[PDB]
Amino acid sequence: ADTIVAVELDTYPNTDIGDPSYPHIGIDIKSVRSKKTAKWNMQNGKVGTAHIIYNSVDKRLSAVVSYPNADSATVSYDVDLDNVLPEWVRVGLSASTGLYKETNTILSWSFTSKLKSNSTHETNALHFMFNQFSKDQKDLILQGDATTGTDGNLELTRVSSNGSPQGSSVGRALFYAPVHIWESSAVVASFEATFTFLIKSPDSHPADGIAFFISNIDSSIPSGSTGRLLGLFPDAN
Amino acid sequence: ADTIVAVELDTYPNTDIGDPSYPHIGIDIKSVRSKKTAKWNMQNGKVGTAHIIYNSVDKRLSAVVSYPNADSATVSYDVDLDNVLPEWVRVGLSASTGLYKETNTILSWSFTSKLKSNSTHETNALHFMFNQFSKDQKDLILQGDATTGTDGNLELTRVSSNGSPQGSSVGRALFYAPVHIWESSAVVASFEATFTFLIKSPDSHPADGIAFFISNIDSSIPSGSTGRLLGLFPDAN
Amino acid sequence: ADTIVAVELDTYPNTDIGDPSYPHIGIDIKSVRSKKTAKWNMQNGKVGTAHIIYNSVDKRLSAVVSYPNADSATVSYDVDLDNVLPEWVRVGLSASTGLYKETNTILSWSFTSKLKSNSTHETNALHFMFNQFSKDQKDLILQGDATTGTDGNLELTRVSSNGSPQGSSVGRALFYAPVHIWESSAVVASFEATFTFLIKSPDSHPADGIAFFISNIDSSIPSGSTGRLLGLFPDAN
Amino acid sequence: ADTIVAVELDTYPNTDIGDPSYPHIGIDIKSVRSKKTAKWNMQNGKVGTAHIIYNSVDKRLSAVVSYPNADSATVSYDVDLDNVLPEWVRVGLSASTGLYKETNTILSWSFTSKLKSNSTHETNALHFMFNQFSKDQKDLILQGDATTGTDGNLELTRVSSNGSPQGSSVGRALFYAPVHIWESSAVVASFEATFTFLIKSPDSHPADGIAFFISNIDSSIPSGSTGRLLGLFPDAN
Ligand SMILES: [Ca+2]
Ligand SMILES: [Ca+2]
Ligand SMILES: [Ca+2]
Ligand SMILES: [Ca+2]
Ligand SMILES: [Mn+2]
Ligand SMILES: [Mn+2]
Ligand SMILES: [Mn+2]
Ligand SMILES: [Mn+2]
Repeated sequence: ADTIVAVELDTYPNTDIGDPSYPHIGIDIKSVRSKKTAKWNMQNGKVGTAHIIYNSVDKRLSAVVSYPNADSATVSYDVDLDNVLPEWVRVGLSASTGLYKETNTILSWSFTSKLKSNSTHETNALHFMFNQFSKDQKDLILQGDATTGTDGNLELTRVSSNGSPQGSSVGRALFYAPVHIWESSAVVASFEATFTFLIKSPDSHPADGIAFFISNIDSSIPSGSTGRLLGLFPDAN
Repeated sequence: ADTIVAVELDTYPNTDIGDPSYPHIGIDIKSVRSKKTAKWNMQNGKVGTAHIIYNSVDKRLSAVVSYPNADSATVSYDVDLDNVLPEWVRVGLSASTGLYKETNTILSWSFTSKLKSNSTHETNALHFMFNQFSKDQKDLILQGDATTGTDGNLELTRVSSNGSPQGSSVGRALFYAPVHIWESSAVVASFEATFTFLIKSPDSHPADGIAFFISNIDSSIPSGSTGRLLGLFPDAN
Repeated sequence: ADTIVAVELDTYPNTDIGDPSYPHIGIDIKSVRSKKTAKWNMQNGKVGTAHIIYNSVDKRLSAVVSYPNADSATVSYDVDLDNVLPEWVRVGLSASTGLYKETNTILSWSFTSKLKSNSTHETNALHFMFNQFSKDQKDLILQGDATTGTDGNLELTRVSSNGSPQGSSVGRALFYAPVHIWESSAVVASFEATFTFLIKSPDSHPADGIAFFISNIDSSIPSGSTGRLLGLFPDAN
Repeated sequence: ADTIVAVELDTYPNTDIGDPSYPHIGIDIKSVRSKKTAKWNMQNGKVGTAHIIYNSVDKRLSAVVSYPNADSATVSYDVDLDNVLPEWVRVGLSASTGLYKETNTILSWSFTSKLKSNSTHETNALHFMFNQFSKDQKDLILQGDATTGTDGNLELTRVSSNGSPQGSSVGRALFYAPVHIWESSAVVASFEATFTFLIKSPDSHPADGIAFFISNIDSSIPSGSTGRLLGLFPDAN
């Protein structure tokens, strides 16, 4: 099985796998049963923004989510990612629906990783920024039901020709290049990610959510990971 | 009196003001008596690099210092800088000598500050990078004995025409623009700084050190702040 | 008199000073009588974006302006800016109204300048990005009628309490730090700027326009530079 | 055959394929017979730096090369790259030796590409920076004799265990992700690259050179492209 670290924007409360009884933001370390959660006042049909930050000095994975005109939600968890993830990873976005559903539309995604060595300075970095997505977006690896180019956006889960979200859908987008998150000479390693999203549903109960994740380079959607598993995990262990 | 937050590279042990009995890196919050220190294996005559990082989510000020071919030293301290510093600050480098002495030569200095609001994204930033310093470096405010342009470098303390460091010297360089470190709409604020330095002395006992600092915009060198006070503090309280 | 280089977004045709008979984008080198113009299909009440680029190898000042859902306009002019401007400059935005009027609202402004020397690499840079403007925006020098903080924006010219633009107004905003655009060791120097603007008027004939400019560090609004002079020039020579 | 655009640092004069009678920098558009050259005072055994710049407004490919303590060389050529290259490309470094030889050592490589659309702003970008290269550098595609990790560097051509360069060698390194250089909504597209290199030879006549290139995504070393063909072209047409 893959190795996954993720920040989840979890729209549906599954209380038997430890979700709180409300939409929430969570930090997931090798399990869908988040290590830490915070209440998230999710707004159906509004564009929101998520930010994720980490560095190897402090060893704290943190995230913040907001909408215009609204207060933010934040969550943090102390974890040494070099003890969880391999030295080379891929980074991605994932989303799912089940019997309950929503659009999982990404309007923008940026990421920056840096490795500073002890050689005079000495800086190594990767940065990408998407503010549109075209039909043939060659620097993304699309998995499952994910598509690019409809209204210039990344649709992680299936949307009907009329714009209605579909149930029982899972999809992911991974950046094409592998990312180097640990190196033996690094004195500080850091990453930051931001994405803007639009979660809409005809229903009072949207599901299931969107996640930013970091994985082994060869990660793939686990079998049966629709719905509450967010396209990330094979089971709820 | 000014308000100062600093990371010190302290080359001389002053044990009556709480220094450990060796060169050390420290976090200074409104006092020269560091809140946290770590041992620093300072190398006379070699170029080193320091990195300083902070964000408002985690509220942890961290620093790392290294030389080529050597292990690093690191220190961290939990502190909410919005409860210490004003909303607008200046950022700078400071150094001093006393009866013991050293060169306090800066070969490069970079800084990045970011304020992310809840408006769609919404990013505000300041970045500067110096890899040389000319004679008339109009975007630096020089204080005390600091000069620019000798061999293209920033000499924080006085150096004789022959290159010998002088005693009883203090000097600082502040970036010209004020820096916005808190704003009411920000959901995450962060800063990072890096500088490369060359501390050389003819003597077995160099003094006194170099610091990266953040201050009120109108900060000036305190009277009598040569030597152990690092150009930062009026007394050792 | 100041030395000015500017890219104008000129909303009102003043045919006796060489304007074409339509709104236009122009390159202004020490005169309001542009060296080069292109037709600009200005849209009253819509948010547009302008981009300005230059480097010292090619010695070509270029600009592009667009709106969502619309084609762009572009203009270029061959000019060695080191023969026009001093080594240190300030950068700014300017706008004016006369007997005809418009709002001259800035929603965002970014700028990046780089100087690459022949020392191993060797990079020097300044970058700033504003996506909001607060009441007391200490890193901007405001001149004339310019204000910050109304709806989080920079209003270059006066707007009544009800939001109606006023006539006979001029205002500018300059970044606080001086900018180094030439240095003797530089092998390549470049700059880029972007700003987003909202020009609205109750009238079929808006005036007078918005400009991005580069000037001597001590530049000030010339006497009598309302209206067709764009807050930039003392006369129409 | 591949499609190649390159900036060559050509160390050996092959006068029957149009080289000048001295080491030179050149712009190569689909042929090893440069469209434009400039004299290059190459220094055996010293670390140099090359810079390459282009944007779609000006349609001018420019390059500058220098050493510390020395004047620069520059070359430019007017060319619309959207009429030469496909919309998606890979970027790389190439080098070769023949019967004459040299080390073709890369100490650092950075690249930035940007696509600005007409949507509010709207920025898309890719950036990478290498200041070291490890043994298993997963974000590089190595071709031919290229290796990474010896003394932390990228050795484009073969070097014996004792450090002597070998003859009859060719090697390339391409960044792993495809790069988007044209898009239908872009109003400005640009790229910049920088690399630092060390060309050393025991011989009074080093050969053959190093190039930065942009190619179709599936580019490979052409058969027989050692020596004067620089690992880029199948023949000297
Ligand atoms: Ca759930
Ligand atoms: Ca001390
Ligand atoms: Ca006019
Ligand atoms: Ca040749
Ligand atoms: Mn959950
Ligand atoms: Mn101390
Ligand atoms: Mn005009
Ligand atoms: Mn040639």
